Amino acid sequence: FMSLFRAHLVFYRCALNLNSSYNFGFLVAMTFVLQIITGITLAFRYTSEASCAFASVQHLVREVAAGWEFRMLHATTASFVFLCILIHMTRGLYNWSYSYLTTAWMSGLVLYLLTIATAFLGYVLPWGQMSFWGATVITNLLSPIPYLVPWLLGGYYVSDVTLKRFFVLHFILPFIGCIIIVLHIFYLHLNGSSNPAGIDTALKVAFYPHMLMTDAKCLSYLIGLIFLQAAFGLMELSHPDNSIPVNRFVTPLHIVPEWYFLAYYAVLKVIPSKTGGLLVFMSSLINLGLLSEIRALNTRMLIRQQFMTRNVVSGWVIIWVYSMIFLIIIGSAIPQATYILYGRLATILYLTTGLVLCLY
Amino acid sequence: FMSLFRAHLVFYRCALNLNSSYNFGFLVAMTFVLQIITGITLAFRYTSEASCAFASVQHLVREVAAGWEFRMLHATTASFVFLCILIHMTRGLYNWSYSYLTTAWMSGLVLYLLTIATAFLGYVLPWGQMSFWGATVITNLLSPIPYLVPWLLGGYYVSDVTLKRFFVLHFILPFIGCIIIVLHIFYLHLNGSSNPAGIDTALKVAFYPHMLMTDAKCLSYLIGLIFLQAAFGLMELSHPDNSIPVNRFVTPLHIVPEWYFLAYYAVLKVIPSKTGGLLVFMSSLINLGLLSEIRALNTRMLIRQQFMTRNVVSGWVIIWVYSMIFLIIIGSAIPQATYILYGRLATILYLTTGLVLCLY
Amino acid sequence: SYPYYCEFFVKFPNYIPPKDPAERLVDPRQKLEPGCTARCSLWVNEYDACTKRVRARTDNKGNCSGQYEELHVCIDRCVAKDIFKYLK
Amino acid sequence: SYPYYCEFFVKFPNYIPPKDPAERLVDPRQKLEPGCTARCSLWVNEYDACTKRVRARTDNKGNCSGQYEELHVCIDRCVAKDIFKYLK
Amino acid sequence: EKEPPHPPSYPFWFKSLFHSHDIPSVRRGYEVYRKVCATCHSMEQLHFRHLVGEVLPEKRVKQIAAEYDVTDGPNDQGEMYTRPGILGDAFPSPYPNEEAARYANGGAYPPDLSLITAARHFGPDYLMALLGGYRDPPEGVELRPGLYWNVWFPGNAIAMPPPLMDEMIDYEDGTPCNISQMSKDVVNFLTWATEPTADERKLYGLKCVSAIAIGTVLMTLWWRFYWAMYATRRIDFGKLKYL
Amino acid sequence: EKEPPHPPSYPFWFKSLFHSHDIPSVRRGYEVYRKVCATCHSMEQLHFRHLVGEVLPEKRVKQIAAEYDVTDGPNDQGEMYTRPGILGDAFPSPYPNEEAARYANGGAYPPDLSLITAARHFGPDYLMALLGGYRDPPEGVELRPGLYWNVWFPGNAIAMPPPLMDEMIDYEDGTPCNISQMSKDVVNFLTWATEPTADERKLYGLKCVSAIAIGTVLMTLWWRFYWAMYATRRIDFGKLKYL
Ligand SMILES: CCCCCCCCCCCCCCCCCC(=O)OC[C@H](COP(=O)([O-])OCC(O)COP(=O)([O-])OC[C@@H](COC(=O)CCCCCCCCCCCCCCCCC)OC(=O)CCCCCCCCCCCCCCCCC)OC(=O)CCCCCCCCCCCCCCCCC
Ligand SMILES: CCCCCCCCCCCCCCCCCC(=O)OC[C@H](COP(=O)([O-])OCC(O)COP(=O)([O-])OC[C@@H](COC(=O)CCCCCCCCCCCCCCCCC)OC(=O)CCCCCCCCCCCCCCCCC)OC(=O)CCCCCCCCCCCCCCCCC
Ligand code: HEC
Ligand code: HEC
Ligand code: HEM
Ligand code: HEM
Ligand code: HEM
Ligand code: HEM
Ligand SMILES: COc1cc2[nH]c(C)c(-c3ccc(Oc4ccc(OC(F)(F)F)cc4)cc3)c(=O)c2cc1Cl
Ligand SMILES: COc1cc2[nH]c(C)c(-c3ccc(Oc4ccc(OC(F)(F)F)cc4)cc3)c(=O)c2cc1Cl
Ligand SMILES: O=C1C(O)=C([C@H]2CC[C@H](c3ccc(Cl)cc3)CC2)C(=O)c2ccccc21
Ligand SMILES: O=C1C(O)=C([C@H]2CC[C@H](c3ccc(Cl)cc3)CC2)C(=O)c2ccccc21
Repeated sequence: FMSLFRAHLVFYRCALNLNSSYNFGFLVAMTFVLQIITGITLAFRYTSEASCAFASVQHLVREVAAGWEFRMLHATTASFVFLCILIHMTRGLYNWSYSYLTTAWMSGLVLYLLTIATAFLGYVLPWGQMSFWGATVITNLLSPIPYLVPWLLGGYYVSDVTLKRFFVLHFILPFIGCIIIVLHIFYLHLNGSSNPAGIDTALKVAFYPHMLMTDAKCLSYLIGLIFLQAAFGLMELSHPDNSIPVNRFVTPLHIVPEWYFLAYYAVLKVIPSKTGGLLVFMSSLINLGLLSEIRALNTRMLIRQQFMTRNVVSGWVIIWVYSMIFLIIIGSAIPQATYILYGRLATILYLTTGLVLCLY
Repeated sequence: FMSLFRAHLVFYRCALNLNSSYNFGFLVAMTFVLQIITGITLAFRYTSEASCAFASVQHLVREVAAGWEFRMLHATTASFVFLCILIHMTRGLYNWSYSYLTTAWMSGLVLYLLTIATAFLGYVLPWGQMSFWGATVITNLLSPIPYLVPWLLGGYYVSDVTLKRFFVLHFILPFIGCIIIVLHIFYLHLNGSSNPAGIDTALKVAFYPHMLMTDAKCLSYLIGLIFLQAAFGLMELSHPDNSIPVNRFVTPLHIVPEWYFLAYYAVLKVIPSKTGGLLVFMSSLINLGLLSEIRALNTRMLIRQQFMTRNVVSGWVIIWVYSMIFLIIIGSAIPQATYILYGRLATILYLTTGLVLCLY
Repeated sequence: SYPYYCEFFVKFPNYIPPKDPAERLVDPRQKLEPGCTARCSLWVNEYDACTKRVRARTDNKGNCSGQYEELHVCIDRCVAKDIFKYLK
Repeated sequence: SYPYYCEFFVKFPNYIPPKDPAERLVDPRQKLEPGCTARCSLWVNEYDACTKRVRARTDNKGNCSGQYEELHVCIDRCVAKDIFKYLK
Repeated sequence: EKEPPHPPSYPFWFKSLFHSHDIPSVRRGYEVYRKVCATCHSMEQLHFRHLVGEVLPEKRVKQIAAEYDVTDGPNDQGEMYTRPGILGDAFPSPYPNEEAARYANGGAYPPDLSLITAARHFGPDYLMALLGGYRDPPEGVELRPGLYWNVWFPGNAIAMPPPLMDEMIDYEDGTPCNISQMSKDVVNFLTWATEPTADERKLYGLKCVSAIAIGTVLMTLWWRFYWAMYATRRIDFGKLKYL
Repeated sequence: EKEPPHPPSYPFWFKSLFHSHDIPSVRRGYEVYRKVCATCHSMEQLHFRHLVGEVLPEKRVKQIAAEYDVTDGPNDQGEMYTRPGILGDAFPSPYPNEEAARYANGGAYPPDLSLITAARHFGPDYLMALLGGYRDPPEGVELRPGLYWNVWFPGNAIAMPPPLMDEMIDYEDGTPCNISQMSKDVVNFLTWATEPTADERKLYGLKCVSAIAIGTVLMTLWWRFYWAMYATRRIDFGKLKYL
């Protein structure tokens, strides 16, 4: 397995002009490994009982040596997982990477779905108000089929049984992640990476000396920033309301998911029919999947240059990003008619600019 | 990975005269896979709290559909894991497999150590009297080094913290098992299996049609027997005393480990010095390890035929087996002078007949 | 783990009716005990022997709990053969 | 999760000694309130306006909690600048 | 210390491989347990839910549960109160904690019987023997007050008084009461209570094992089918012998 | 519903990146909490162990704990009893259950303060504002009895009475007592109690971030070291130009 190590991470030859925007994959992998370490060492002292989970998490912070550090590293590294993934996705929307990296793009989408599931399962385990009512909402959202929801819950309502199986599932999924990562990289190195210029070039250079050092530099920056936020708390990434014990008969008066879930939340606020809601997610994900075979949707021969530099027309990916940010903004606010109106405007933009990527 | 599947499990060519005694590896692997399935589905409803673990295991049996079946399959398949492993080891002591399957034999030993550890960790999780006092004994046995025992316990005595980390460790170790199994098979197929006759032969035959069916037949028998014992309870494999809740200030009046641990227990009964006790285990395992390079311990050219058929002299492996069975017998009984005397006789036999394997 | 373990070839008695509806207001064991008492006579012999010797030795320490235990284990293991014929 | 979040470039006051040991048996807020009351006069204006109009409309529904809330938020946000200079 | 003796094997209806529990005996054993043994023991794992359809009809079980006061709350004022038991409640217990139980029983602790036959050697045979086992002391032995001699209890001296007495209880089916009969019926009841899923387990076992054995025959035939083609092969060196 | 206003930022000593907690303020806040706020609230997560060496000397903390009766047992008779508190015991609570707490407070539940500043927006600034916030109703609004108007509580109507009163408590260091001072000191105390590991966390943070930044400079230099050899390379086609 050493010979493979050398073939793929030492003698592998890249293009000279790979700048930082091509370093974020490595970064998400590293946040995965790190999150796994802190996960396992948190599991050694966590209690999976509805009667006492909350106090179990508080015991780590209050009465255990370095107890606070692992919880906070685990909490904060999640945000960086998602931030790095979104940068990593947008880079390849910008470049039209999926033109020839077909199966890599598919694998990517599967990994993103895995990550969403993993995060949301994690989000229930500390067992506060937000956890209980979030679980209630998302389980009610997948109700269309009889008996599936009491079965997956384990029970007529969110329960200790639900906590136990969420804990086991959150244990298992990351490692399935890892396996799919190996699959991802297989498809990638089958083809070879693209340039920022989107041309084919013979001016290649080996990995170990030049690109490995850039990977290391960015890694230093990321470790830095994680520790800064973890130790000092600069930003209010997580809302305070998960600090309150659960009550099964009273909701919290103000509700804000974790930031990486706000856009979705915005949709659930503005579309009238609940099924329309769910179908928007399904449709957008199907549209992203459809990009894998964009070469077939037209008989003009395709190029990877999108000529977005100096261009007054901008590009659909940029409009997508700004629409998504606008949806995050509206996600965060209270339900009111005007917020809903601009919500619907932004939603139409978000859907249309995704549909239109296929129309070259 | 399909091409590898075909190369190693379909077109791989064996010797014509491989009888059932060469089918038990496959069997232990299958008990591993099966034990993993039942493990995971038991984890979904188990509670890792000293205050309530016991009742958590009782809830599965009393109030859950098919609750009883998974617990009992998991409990009974362990015995078959160990029985198959011991048959599998004795076969290769009998044949002198380690003459040329050097690294396979080493890997085997590591897997057996892994299995012992896994089983013993499992044995504590139901949290009855025998579990608590067994954990106490084995943790006191590895005391020679300061602070290592309170550290590994987590605490000054066996505690809920100990349960939590035992549960996580018992979760993890089997999969490390699986990885080492892949390593095992690599070393094996690097060389190729031996015959019962211990000759080299060209009368080979492919695997898929002939030997695959024998594997399947034995698999049927084993599934049969597991279900027979699991559903009807023919043999008292496990003592009743783990059915009593724990008391930290009162021992059970009669003590009998699980059968696959009795021989070890016998030693701890009969050797006066505690360190002598531990050193006997260390020494015997080192002796078994030493067999990997038996070709070097002498300048006479070696053969695999031990000529044990019709032989009035028998063989050291058979004396080893009978000594071990005698030690199990004495393990089971109360501490009394005469049992200890025949214990010491059997112990001397067990040690000497292991030392002597190197003296060809 | 199991409540009990299966036994092969057990013999299950037919309920011998009492000859008088009043007949089993008294414990059926009393009707099986004499025979077994007669069968375990050697243990009675040894218990009485030990009783005598203990009462004699005069150094003021002795007991015959062993032989007593053996006597009653014998009697019980005899009674167990027929007791369930008289119970519903 | 955190008890608080860090704020950049905060200014920390020096404890202005009371001119009389008895001087702060009375709440220092009382000495900062007048100035801020004068600074937030537009909210007083609008609150009195709404009070008049509510008392006039005669259809018997109305209130001026909005403007009141704004008035007092203004006054408090003014007081917060100097209150910690008078506390140890 | 000593090796304790082993009890004789009684022919309980259940200890055959094809037999179920014997439900009339279970009813009578439950009646004995309620009237006698529940004075000092507990079964914390049992709820009345368990008796309907398996042993008793639902109506009667509700009426049984109604005989007890069970504590519940808090109420609007944060106080606790007592109510009549319902089908969903666990069996009641005579002592609030282990310390009180020991205080009432001269220091010894009456064990919880929810798993008693699975928590002793030879299970029901041991329990049947133990309930018969009370006898006078042997020559040379005397026991301190509140302690009794029993020929089947380990070390022979036990804290539980002689347990059974004729017509100390009565049966609703009409069966006559005596200590032997009560022994049999209560041992039956406790053996059932140790694992109510027994009959389900055994009836499923039978189907499973039978089908798997038929399987085994079929696979044996399939394996021999391929054995025979190489076991009967001919290999010649130099020239052909037979054809 | 409405968007509630946002509080002003007060210059608490701790909210700088280099500052610790301010321990005299913490002592005074603890004294306020004991004399006033512990009448209806609870801190179930705090034990007296937490105060020694961090806030108070051990001797004084033992003497504080001795002021309370704490329940313990069972004893030999299985009864419960009361004893003087010890350093190992958690803070006492005024109500036995949530139902009694609601019964005493007209239906509302006084929350446990063990994490209060981490369980609200703007934490200590919100709490400081709230304790100042009591005012007379506006024109056109009236509140039912046992309910009060506060300009910083969401929806403006709150069940907690006006909280503070001058010289309702007294200080041992000599500081004068008034509602503003009590507000500052108790908010300091509760902010500390929300996470006593704060100062450890920050002091470790500083070392970590500083060293990591120095790292980053070194790695930047190392990366440029290799950048320059290919950024400055010459490639010619056909014939050599320069040397
Ligand atoms: C600087 C950038 C930093 C990026 C960070 C990203 C975030 C990371 C988060 C996760 C953590 C990862 C950590 C590693 C980060 C990377 C590090 C790195 O190597 O950076 C390389 C980076 C750029 O390298 P490069 O080789 O040029 O990269 C290639 C380019 O990308 C060019 O590539 P290309 O040309 O091939 O293009 C491909 C394309 C590919 O496409 C993409 O990649 C697009 C991706 C877009 C993001 C999409 C996802 C978004 C998802 C939503 C996220 C929401 C978050 C919400 C957060 C809210 C926060 C409030 O990319 C682009 O098109 C990018 C161009 C975008 C232009 C946007 C222009 C915006 C203008 C804004 C003006 C604002 C004016 C404000 C005025 C205000 C007045 C009041 O260089 C540096 O950072 C240099 C080092 C600088 C160090 C300075 C340190 C100073 C410290 C001072 C201390 C002072 C102390 C004082 C004390 C005093 C005491 C007295
Ligand atoms: C039959 C054997 C079965 C083995 C089972 C093993 C245990 C398995 C446990 C785990 C479960 C696995 C399941 C699969 C098992 C394997 C199945 C299989 O394929 O077997 C093949 C097996 C043998 O095949 P093979 O090709 O000859 O094998 C090669 C040989 O091994 C020859 O190989 P080689 O020549 O190359 O030699 C290499 C060497 C390699 O070395 C080894 O492999 C040595 C391994 C030794 C074991 C070491 C580990 C021990 C660890 C301690 C374990 C303690 C356990 C404690 C258990 C206590 C239980 C109470 O092996 C040997 O030297 C072996 C020879 C040993 C000779 C020992 C002679 C002992 C004589 C005893 C006489 C007793 C007389 C009593 C008289 C009493 C009078 C009162 O054949 C069969 O079993 C044929 C099928 C028979 C089916 C019969 C079914 C009848 C059902 C009747 C029902 C009636 C119902 C009635 C109803 C009535 C209604 C009215
Ligand atoms: C109070 C008078 C009791 C009644 C009624 C019953 N039991 Fe009990 N039991 C009691 C005590 C104080 C003890 C302790 C004995 C000791 O030596 O410490 C026991 C013990 C048992 C046991 C344990 C036997 C063993 O080998 O450990 C059993 C199996 C038992 N008791 C069963 C039992 C049954 C079936 C009863 C109804 C017929 C019953 N007990 C009533 C106190 C009392
Ligand atoms: C009994 C007279 C109390 C005393 C003394 C203190 N508090 Fe309390 N508090 C009490 C009640 C009945 C309520 C419920 C209010 C409601 O609207 O339901 C509260 C509430 C609080 C809150 C919650 C504020 C929020 O926005 O949810 C806080 C932060 C609070 N109280 C703090 C607090 C402090 C610091 C006290 C000592 C100065 C204090 N309270 C005393 C009852 C009583
Ligand atoms: C990509 C990998 C992972 C991600 C993105 C992830 C995500 C999360 C998130 C977002 C939380 C919420 C923490 C909080 O709200 O404070 C969490 C908690 C938790 N995670 Fe994961 N996790 C990952 C891997 C793992 C692994 C591998 C394990 C164990 C083997 C694990 C065990 C836990 C535990 C025990 C908690 C509870 C934390 C607490 O109760 O305070 N995680 N995780
Ligand atoms: C755990 C999640 C992921 C990991 C660990 C990962 C890892 C990597 C790595 C190491 C690379 C090569 C170096 C680099 O580009 O930084 C890469 C490239 C790539 N990834 Fe990912 N990735 C992940 C998620 C995704 C997702 C969600 C997508 C798409 C939706 C995606 C699509 C791609 C593409 C298209 C490339 C190659 C682009 C090109 O060559 O031009 N990946 N990935
Ligand atoms: C070679 C593989 C394994 C072996 C030999 C093994 C062995 C054992 C043993 C001997 C017990 C004792 C059960 C009893 O005393 O009733 C046990 C219990 C248990 N095992 Fe494992 N185990 C294996 C794999 C696993 C795995 C992979 C998991 C989970 C991922 C697991 C989870 C458990 C649990 C939850 C229990 C508790 C059973 C109970 O409380 O009744 N086991 N195991
Ligand atoms: C989980 C435990 C184990 C598994 C899954 C396993 C699996 C296997 C398998 C599939 C084979 C080839 C087919 C067969 O021989 O049945 C094999 C062969 C072998 N194993 Fe194991 N084994 C295990 C434990 C051990 C142990 C404990 C030892 C030695 C102490 C050992 C030593 C050997 C040797 C020497 C051979 C080849 C013998 C020969 O070719 O003559 N294995 N094993
Ligand atoms: C800036 O430009 C680039 C940066 C790049 N950075 C990296 C880190 C790689 C890479 C990743 C993984 C790999 O092999 C592995 C697969 C899977 C594993 O498994 C797991 F889970 F990651 F540990 C480990 C190892 C081999 C190579 C690239 O190809 C790569 C390519 C370009 Cl163009
Ligand atoms: C009777 O005579 C024989 C029987 C034999 N039976 C078997 C089952 C094999 C065998 C096992 C595994 C394997 O490849 C694998 C490795 C590891 C895995 O991983 C895990 F964990 F097992 F699933 C899976 C798969 C390939 C081949 C043999 O070689 C074999 C050889 C002889 Cl002579
Ligand atoms: O009302 C909601 C709500 O709508 C969500 C939502 C956010 C989006 C989630 C989500 C949507 C789509 C995907 Cl692919 C993944 C997650 C589902 C739960 C919450 O997270 C929540 C948490 C706590 C209380 C209330 C709520
Ligand atoms: O006294 C013992 C005892 O001696 C062991 C022993 C058995 C052998 C074990 C063992 C020895 C060596 C190895 Cl490599 C693995 C396990 C260690 C614990 C027990 O298992 C036990 C369980 C419950 C109560 C008491 C006892």
